[PDB]
Amino acid sequence: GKSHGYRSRTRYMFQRDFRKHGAVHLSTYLKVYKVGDIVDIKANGSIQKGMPHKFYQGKTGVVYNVTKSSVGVIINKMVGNRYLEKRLNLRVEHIKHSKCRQEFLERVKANAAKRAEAKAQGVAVQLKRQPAQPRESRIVSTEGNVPQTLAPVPYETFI
Amino acid sequence: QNPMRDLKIEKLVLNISVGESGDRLTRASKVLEQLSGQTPVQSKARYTVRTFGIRRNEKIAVHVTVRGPKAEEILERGLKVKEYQLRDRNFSATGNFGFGIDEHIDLGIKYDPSIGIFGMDFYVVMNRPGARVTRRKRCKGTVGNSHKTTKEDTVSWFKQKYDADVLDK
Amino acid sequence: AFQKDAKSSAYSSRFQTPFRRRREGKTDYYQRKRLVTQHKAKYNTPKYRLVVRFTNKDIICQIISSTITGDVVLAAAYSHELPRYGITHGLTNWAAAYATGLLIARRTLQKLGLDETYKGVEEVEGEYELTEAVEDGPRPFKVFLDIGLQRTTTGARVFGALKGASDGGLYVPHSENRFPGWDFETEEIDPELLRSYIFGGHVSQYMEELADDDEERFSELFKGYLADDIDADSLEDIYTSAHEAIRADPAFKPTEKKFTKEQYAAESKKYRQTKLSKEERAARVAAKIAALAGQQ
Amino acid sequence: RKVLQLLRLTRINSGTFVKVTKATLELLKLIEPYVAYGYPSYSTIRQLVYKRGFGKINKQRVPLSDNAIIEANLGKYGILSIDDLIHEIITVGPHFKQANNFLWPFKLSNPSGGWGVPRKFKHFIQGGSFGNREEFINKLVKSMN
Amino acid sequence: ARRPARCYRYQKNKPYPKSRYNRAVPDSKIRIYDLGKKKATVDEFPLCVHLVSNELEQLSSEALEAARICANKYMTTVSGRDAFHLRVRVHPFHVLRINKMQQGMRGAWGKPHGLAARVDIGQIIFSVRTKDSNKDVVVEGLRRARYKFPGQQKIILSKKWGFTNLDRPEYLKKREAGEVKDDGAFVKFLSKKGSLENNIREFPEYFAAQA
RNA sequence: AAGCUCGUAUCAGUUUUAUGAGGUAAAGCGAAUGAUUAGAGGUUCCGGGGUCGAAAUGACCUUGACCUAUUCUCAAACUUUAAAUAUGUAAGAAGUCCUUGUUACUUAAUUGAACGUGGACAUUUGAAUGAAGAGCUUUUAGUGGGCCAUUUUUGGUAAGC
RNA sequence: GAGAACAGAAAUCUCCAGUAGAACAAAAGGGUAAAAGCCCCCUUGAUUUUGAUUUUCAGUGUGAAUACAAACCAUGAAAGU
RNA sequence: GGUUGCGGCCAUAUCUACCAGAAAGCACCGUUUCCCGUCCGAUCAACUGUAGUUAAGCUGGUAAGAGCCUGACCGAGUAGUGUAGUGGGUGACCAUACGCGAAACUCAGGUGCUGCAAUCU
Ligand SMILES: [Mg+2]
Ligand SMILES: [Mg+2]
Ligand SMILES: [Mg+2]
Ligand SMILES: [Mg+2]
Ligand SMILES: [Mg+2]
Ligand SMILES: [Mg+2]
Ligand SMILES: [Mg+2]
Ligand SMILES: [Mg+2]
Ligand SMILES: [Mg+2]
Ligand SMILES: [Mg+2]
Ligand SMILES: [Mg+2]
Ligand SMILES: [Mg+2]
Ligand SMILES: [Mg+2]
Ligand SMILES: [Mg+2]
Ligand SMILES: [Mg+2]
Ligand SMILES: [Mg+2]
Ligand SMILES: [Mg+2]
Ligand SMILES: [Mg+2]
Ligand SMILES: [Mg+2]
Ligand SMILES: [Mg+2]
Ligand SMILES: [Mg+2]
Ligand SMILES: [Mg+2]
Ligand SMILES: [Mg+2]
Ligand SMILES: [Mg+2]
Ligand SMILES: [Mg+2]
Ligand SMILES: [Mg+2]
Ligand SMILES: [Mg+2]
Ligand SMILES: [Mg+2]
Ligand SMILES: [Mg+2]
Ligand SMILES: [Mg+2]
Ligand SMILES: [Mg+2]
Ligand SMILES: [Mg+2]
Repeated sequence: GKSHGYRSRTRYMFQRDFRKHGAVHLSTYLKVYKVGDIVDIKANGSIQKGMPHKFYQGKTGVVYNVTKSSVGVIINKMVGNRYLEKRLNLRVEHIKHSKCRQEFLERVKANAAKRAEAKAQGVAVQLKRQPAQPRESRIVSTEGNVPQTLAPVPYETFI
Repeated sequence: QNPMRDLKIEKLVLNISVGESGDRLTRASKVLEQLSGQTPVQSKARYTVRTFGIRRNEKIAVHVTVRGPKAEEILERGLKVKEYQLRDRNFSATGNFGFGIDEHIDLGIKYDPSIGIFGMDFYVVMNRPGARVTRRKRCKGTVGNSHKTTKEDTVSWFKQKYDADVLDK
Repeated sequence: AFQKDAKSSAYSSRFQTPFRRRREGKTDYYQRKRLVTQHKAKYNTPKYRLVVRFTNKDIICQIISSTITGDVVLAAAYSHELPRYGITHGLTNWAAAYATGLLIARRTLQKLGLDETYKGVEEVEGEYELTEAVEDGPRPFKVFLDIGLQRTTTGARVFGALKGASDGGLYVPHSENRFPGWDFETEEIDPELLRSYIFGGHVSQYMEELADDDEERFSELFKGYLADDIDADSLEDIYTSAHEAIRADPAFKPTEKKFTKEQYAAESKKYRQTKLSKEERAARVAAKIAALAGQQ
Repeated sequence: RKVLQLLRLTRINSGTFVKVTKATLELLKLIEPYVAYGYPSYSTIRQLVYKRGFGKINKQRVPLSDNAIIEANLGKYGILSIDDLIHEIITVGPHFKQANNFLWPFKLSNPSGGWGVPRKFKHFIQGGSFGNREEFINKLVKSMN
Repeated sequence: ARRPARCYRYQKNKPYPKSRYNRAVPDSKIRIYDLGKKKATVDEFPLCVHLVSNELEQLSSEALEAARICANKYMTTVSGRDAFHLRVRVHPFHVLRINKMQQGMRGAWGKPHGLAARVDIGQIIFSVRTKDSNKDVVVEGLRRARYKFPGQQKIILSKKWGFTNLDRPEYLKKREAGEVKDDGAFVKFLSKKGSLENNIREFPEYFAAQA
């Protein structure tokens, strides 16, 4: 018949990365977490206690509780037509902090400066992010740079 | 050069392979006790042969390592028997050497028909000072080439003190 | 290596080196994992280690935190700091281990406020005990033995350090059964013998049991003692007055230097070879194919 | 389908203006085989706005036809004339969004010439109508408007 | 009792090769792949002419052997059993199944029926080297093999020196100079990498930079 | 269907930027595993044959195995690398920053954790586009035989299977 | 790989190499090298209380698992488990 | 700069063959009364720091070295792929349109960075 165990299909998901087997480096543990931090989920195959289910691999939630060897993470999983709130008790080896937020944090604190450094000046700020604007004009010289004129080649074989 | 890159004997390990266990073994054991002083060690079969008449884990034989002073004693006293002439074969390319003698009597020791007579595999392992490193726990490293006991550097040491003969090609 | 050993290109390629502090045979990480790591809801609270090493003679006692950038020594006292208080001979012995432990205990605790409170045992018949928390006010300093690779045997000197760090007012959790005079065939301690080993009453009785059965050997080793006229007996005060000398001032005095860092800097780059630029390396090869090839 | 909905192109031959950046240039990417478009002239922006140009006021498609309608609604952003609008369109203003959102999507009839091609749903380059035909979009529009 | 080839021409199914899963599979009709003077030296045959496919299809093992045979048979008896080196650069590794025949059409999974080789488009099937003085005698060989095969495939003169990677002159350069040295029936080349030691041990003939 | 609480409001089968996850396609095989053609060079006190031999831990042929550097060809249940499409999260007022209270948890320690009091900076307040709005509750129908097309794809020689 | 009486392809003793090519009941795939493997040592946490969580999911049950709380314990010098 | 105790990243750190290393530190190294462990004080425990040694460990340098790390309009805008057509072809398959875009190869450059504490011509 069919077969549908907790870690089935996790061939290459729960593996180890090339020449990267062994005892998990000692920083992994030295990392500190608080209720609120955003965390990414990557299950360490070597670390079987307090693993996550495969579904949460590559998923990313918020620490809701901190314990001895673990963090409680919540995740909005969506069944049917709606999202539920799942709670994950992972070990501090299956979780790393998320640089999805660094962008933001780095942008507020940098937005602090531009803001202050222009109030005590003359307002004039503009600090929302604009997208990619089409290029303004330009003039290109041919000096040193005369155009080498190409045509398409004919059919060679050379097997 | 050449300071304390001498050449002691690491240890000397006699061994009596006995196609059985029982009286026959304890005797071979006893033999190696009185010969060595140290109470000897027994060895179980590694699997089952049936054409060597053995079963796995049977306590098949005995042996004993001895190092330092008392070694060379029993080295000479058995090198006596081998009339200080061996074979080019006898020397491991990694530096050590050994030989076999029938009759443990040929090297002191009475007879006693309650003990019988046995053979010995005499095996001599050399090494140099600073043998340590590759056997201590902390910073267990490996000794550099210009120090690794070699066949040549061992026949040479042997050819000398003992003034014995090499033999063969 | 022999031609029929020899490492394949494939082998070296698909190989994964251990760490480095393990390739060097220096660090048991499996222990480190379990020394270093903190209750994840105790947050940035440092977990500290009483590091006890033995050089080939000279005892090392470092108190150390951990930091993902690199472990942080709060405090460090070495047995070769034991002139100042009163030891010049035997500093790899159990009792210079006890001394360092005490020196380590008293010197930190000092630079940590709990100097006057938490004095540990001053009397020392070495009964089994642990520096207990005080009635209202600061819990003691707590710190764990980092025994390293040292092999845990009942009586080793690595634990002497511990008994002396415990005596000098540190909470360093421990059971008794590795202190000399721990009875095998009964869970039971004879402190008459530990109080011995603390004051070197095994070295003494070795200085005494040779002063009449072999004066050849006694001279070779135990030399330095003669050179200062200290026969046995007086060695028990030597450590007792060492003890005192330490508890009174352990404030650490460094070395005077003589020649600066930059000075040492010079006279070391002397005996240090340097790498070679590719231009150089080119010529060497080129010179080598002029040579090795063209038929002399 | 969503992207057509977002660019407010909910029925055929109806058309809008789009300010060009990565985040829309990519939108246009997604819907090449369904729209035709390009760079509008001054000429036809005027005529789009003048003839079939309407403004959305409490939903309710209000046909422009008097400058009071515009000031009433875009006046807060500058813009107080039907040509002030056009300016704020054709030049891309500091208020293109509010400007452009204001005008109801244009409702152009079928090309009065014919699409010129024999089958519509190929790329311009491939002799079809869809995809970016650059300034060749003015001859189209002007004949649908 | 062999099923007509038209049954498997196209690659309708993913690679089904003999494995620890397969196991029951039979022996390939084409078991030999180098005919003629294969023991010969690179210099001994500069000309190379390929049989090359124009279709993404499958080639029956039996079709291979029977085609290899035809075009070895000809080439020899005409130019001489040592006047060419005929290599087959295609291996039947793909097991075909069949549904032999109470039961109906349930549990249809077949048992192995024959091998076939999976060819791409532009992929060489045959490669033959001689001297540029057999050309017709070769080419005519491949043209007669052509028939033993399904799908359009076409003959091609190799811009290269025989079975080597190196085109006619650029080969010569490396040999009329110093870098080439014989080996078996192929060749090794002077690497500019690695131990300067054995690099001059072997290829002593280099290192003078003349003839 | 009934509505209900609210309203610029929070909304999105879309983009953008930032930051994860993934082993398919390709690719690889003089990289591991497993297949597979061909020579060449080595190695046996030693797999077997033969010449000289009284034998040899003897020499010489011989064919095999292995070792060396090469060589043609492959994998749904191999893989170092590794896309495209798809996919998790983040883009502020529930935000950031200063001061300094609560506790029985927690620290060597008013240390730290969590919850706070008092203060500081408004809409370029933190991308795009769109929004005939947004959120919420209750109750009940029909349905629970499906079929087709492009692309992915399993079985079958195939099928309007 | 190289060495030692009988000892032979296969018995036992020694050294060198050895990224795991072994072993971990079982099917297979993950995982493991001062261990997760091999030997030794001491034991009963395979225990008591009742919640939460993950998978299958209706977000019912069952099975299986996970991280805490409250106890009583085992082991270790200890951190710990 | 060296070196040591403790480290973080865990080969730019590993493997192979050579060579060079003051000063200190490590180290090899001596002893067996004691706690301790062994078939064997080799390992482990203990004692001296004395009797001895740079030989090895350790550090560094060398090599058209193996491995590995990095880069490139090297290959290659190729293989693959998202999107489109009443495009070609009997098919098998293949061109074209708007986008995204590999690995191999090939060439060059590189061969540990560094945190705390103690020490050293
Ligand atoms: Mg299944
Ligand atoms: Mg490992
Ligand atoms: Mg908060
Ligand atoms: Mg378990
Ligand atoms: Mg190679
Ligand atoms: Mg341990
Ligand atoms: Mg619009
Ligand atoms: Mg008309
Ligand atoms: Mg007309
Ligand atoms: Mg028509
Ligand atoms: Mg159409
Ligand atoms: Mg009109
Ligand atoms: Mg099929
Ligand atoms: Mg079946
Ligand atoms: Mg044909
Ligand atoms: Mg992404
Ligand atoms: Mg898969
Ligand atoms: Mg493939
Ligand atoms: Mg590849
Ligand atoms: Mg998305
Ligand atoms: Mg039903
Ligand atoms: Mg129903
Ligand atoms: Mg029905
Ligand atoms: Mg034997
Ligand atoms: Mg065993
Ligand atoms: Mg049970
Ligand atoms: Mg089940
Ligand atoms: Mg020195
Ligand atoms: Mg030297
Ligand atoms: Mg060292
Ligand atoms: Mg080095
Ligand atoms: Mg290299």
